[PDB]
Amino acid sequence: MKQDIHPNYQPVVFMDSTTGFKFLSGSTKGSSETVEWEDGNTYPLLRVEVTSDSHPFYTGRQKFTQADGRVDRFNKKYGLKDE
Amino acid sequence: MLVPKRVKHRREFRGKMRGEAKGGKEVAFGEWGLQATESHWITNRQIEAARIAMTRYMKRGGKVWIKIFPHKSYTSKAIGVRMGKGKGAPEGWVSPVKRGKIMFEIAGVPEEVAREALRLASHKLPVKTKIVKREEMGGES
Amino acid sequence: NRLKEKYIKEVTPSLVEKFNYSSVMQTPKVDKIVINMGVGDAVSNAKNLDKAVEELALITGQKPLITKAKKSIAGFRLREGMPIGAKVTLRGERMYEFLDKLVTVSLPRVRDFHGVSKKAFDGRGNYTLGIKEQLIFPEVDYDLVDKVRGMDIVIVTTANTDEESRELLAQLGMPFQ
Amino acid sequence: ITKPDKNKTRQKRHRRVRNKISGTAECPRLNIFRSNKNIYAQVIDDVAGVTLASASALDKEISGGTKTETAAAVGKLVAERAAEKGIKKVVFDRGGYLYHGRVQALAEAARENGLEF
Amino acid sequence: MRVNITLECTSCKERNYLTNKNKRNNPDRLEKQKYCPRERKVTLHRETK
Amino acid sequence: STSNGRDSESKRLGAKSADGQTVTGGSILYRQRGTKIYPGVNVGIGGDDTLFAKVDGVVRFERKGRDKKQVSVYPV
Amino acid sequence: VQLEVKERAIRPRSLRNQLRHEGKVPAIVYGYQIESTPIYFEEKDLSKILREHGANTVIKMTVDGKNINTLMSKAQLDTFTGQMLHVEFLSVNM
RNA sequence: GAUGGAGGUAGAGCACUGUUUGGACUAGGGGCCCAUCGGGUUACCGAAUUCAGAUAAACUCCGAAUGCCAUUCAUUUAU
RNA sequence: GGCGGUCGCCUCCUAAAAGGUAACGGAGGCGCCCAAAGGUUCCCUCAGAAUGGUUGGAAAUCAUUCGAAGAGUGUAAAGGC
RNA sequence: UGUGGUGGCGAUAGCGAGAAGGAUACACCUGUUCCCAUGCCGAACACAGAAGUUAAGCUUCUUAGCGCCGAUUGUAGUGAAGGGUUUCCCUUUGUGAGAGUAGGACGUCGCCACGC
Ligand SMILES: [Zn+2]
Repeated sequence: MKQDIHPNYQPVVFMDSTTGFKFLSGSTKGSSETVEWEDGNTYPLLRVEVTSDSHPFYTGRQKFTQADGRVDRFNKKYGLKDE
Repeated sequence: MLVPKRVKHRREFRGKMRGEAKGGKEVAFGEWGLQATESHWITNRQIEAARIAMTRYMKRGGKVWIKIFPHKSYTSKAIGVRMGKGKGAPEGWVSPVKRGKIMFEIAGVPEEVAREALRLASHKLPVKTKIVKREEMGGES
Repeated sequence: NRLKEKYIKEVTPSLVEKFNYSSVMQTPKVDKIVINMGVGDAVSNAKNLDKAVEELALITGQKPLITKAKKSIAGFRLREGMPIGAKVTLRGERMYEFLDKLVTVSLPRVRDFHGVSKKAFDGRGNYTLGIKEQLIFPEVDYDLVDKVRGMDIVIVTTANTDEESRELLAQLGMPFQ
Repeated sequence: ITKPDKNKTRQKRHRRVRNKISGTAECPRLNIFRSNKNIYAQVIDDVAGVTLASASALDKEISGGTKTETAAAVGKLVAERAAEKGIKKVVFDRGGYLYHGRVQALAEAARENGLEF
Repeated sequence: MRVNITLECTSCKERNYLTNKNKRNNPDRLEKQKYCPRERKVTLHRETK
Repeated sequence: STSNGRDSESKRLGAKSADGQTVTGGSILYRQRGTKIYPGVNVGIGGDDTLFAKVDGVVRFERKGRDKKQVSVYPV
Repeated sequence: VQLEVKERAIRPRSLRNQLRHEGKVPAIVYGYQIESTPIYFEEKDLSKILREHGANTVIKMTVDGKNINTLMSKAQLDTFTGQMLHVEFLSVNM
């Protein structure tokens, strides 16, 4: 680490609509809101909308949409009409 | 006037040779081969005519390798030019053959075809040729 | 950081199991991370690194270097001494901070996601993760970033084969497919 | 990834340095050795290769820790044992290192206590 | 573009040395600290004019 | 009408003092062009790689293993 | 098996030029049993075994006693005459 | 006559530069792929790659006979 | 003889393994550049090839591995490093 | 004895492939406040120490796949002396390579400290 040639950085709290994953750092700062012990006396300005759970991939693939029923189209729309 | 073989040179005027003697270079691949027994050059054409007169009285191909190739270049002046100024233009090619060397080699046909062809060929070269076969080893392979 | 904790408390015993090292020293680690922002346009317009290096300083925590030209190419119009690319190396805790960023916030900001390609083995395990854009990280803003450059993350390990590295990175994020 | 075995590079720099002067006729050589924990020294001659006086970081007699303390101590011991046999024209072999105190403090300790560079 | 040039002592006024430069790389008179023989002491030398 | 027949002068390289000879201080030994014979005991190299002697004495050529050769002067 | 094997001279002078005009082959043997001694041979003797046996059978040298099982290694003969020169032998054990 | 040395000649040799003839192969290209993914097919071949076999004045991993330079050396001779 | 070409300097070959050696013999360059491309004291090792990786192209920057030299040396060629 | 340091001798000492080890020693490693450092980066270099470990380096041992050193022979070539065609060849006399190859070889010698 040299001097005067490295930008700002602080252990800014990360957060989201859930999960309070308040441990990481960053380089964007501002209005102080979380000076707390359990984490860094820092900022939750990072209110990213991805918990690493929004995209159901780290929470595993969900059934968020289907997008599954093409066969019943002929087999239910006039297939309810069938039987 | 047909061009059998040539090269890519890197040099044009080469000092004319000096041929002394040789021994070795026995049969390599085929079963029947020539053997020049003198000291002389050999032009491009002579080898070409030899290859033709071997192919024709052969048939169905039969393995035939041309175990020599012109490398060195040639030169000449024009008639009516007094001696003097720098070397003349280059025209031709030549690869000198000492005695003992082996020019051609064949296999794939019984001797009668072989000696037929390899006596037809030896009338196109200024060398006193001979005839030898692929002889013997500790392992023929 | 939390990773180092999680690392020395979970990764070491699990991996010591899955291969039975005669010594814990035999562990496959993570060594460094290098970042590669190739402008490729300074020869045309040298007024692009002027912002590339800035966006970098924002992504990492340090100002990048500036790689030279090293040779001369006409179809490219390359003369030696010209700058084309700018890099940073990550070590120490910042490694883990930035990798936490990647696995936890950065990666899941990319549209139409399936995960990382399963094939960056190199037969020696230094997996890379190409990126198209640079609008991903929250350290970057809409009306301030006016290009679509990319980087080439080159993570390195101490593994010899690729399965060790794969199932290691599995323990440390890397949402594969 | 491999790691370059650090003693090798210092060996190489040593071999380049040594190429300037050993000259250990009657103005015999000095020496130096690092480690993770200790420091050693000998006063050597050529062509014999037979040293004349030695010392030891933590093998004979010292006070402090692996630093100038140990360094200066060893240097004092070297210079004392040297003038015993009457040597005042040593040629200092840098080894393959620099001057920053584990070698430099050793050096100047060797100077004052009675050896001439 | 190159020119044979003569340095000269800034104190004793002796044209002591001779050398050459590129009159468009370095368009300023040179200043080197050569050694004068007339007084046996280093002396700021300046290009002739 | 040629464009040849251009030549330089000779420069007369080649050793100028054999072995077992008694050489006085200063003499030349083996005029080179680039290093072909590394110098040795009391032998010094000049600007154009020539090899002179520093002390009076006797010459002997030897070899440095596989690399190259040497000259040196062992005074009496 | 009971052959024409005898002695020779170290570096004999142009006595060799005539050795090639009167039917002689300067031959050699160096190997395991006994170290190295130049040794006679000509062209008609061994071709008997060659035709009878072939091209690699165990060849034995004699002073009418124990044998040297030579395994003749290389002989690239002087061309333009089709006759043997420089027969480089070799000898191994069982 | 004896001993020590400098140097790349006549050989001959493919380790480098050139020149080069066959065998194998795939590196995959060669007009299509054969086709509106299974192998790119017939064919061309260089290198990646190899197995043999050739040649040089401005090619050398090597290299004599001779001359040449020296010696508090020896024997005859006489410059 | 003329008409053509050449007239000084450096490198290779011819040159017959000390040095020297012609030809209107076979091949190339020179009539400068550099205030650092010098002096000194520290430190470092190349061309490639394979394998991965946005724009990226067969060929830019990167990363890993193999690599005695196949690089580089202001300028022509030998000899060196 | 072993281990560390430090020199000579043509790589016959090397390359490659495989096993063993940690008392001391060496090294890996724990860190940056401190002299010192990064054309960004305690990786390098420099400093502060001993949590942990022989996985690696590292030293000991095995191996003729590769790299090297190779005799005695034969053959090419040649000084001197001759003889034929004089493009070339041949014979006495003195010397005699390169290729090929038996074989050797997984070092030898010297010093200083430590303790078992
Ligand atoms: Zn003055």
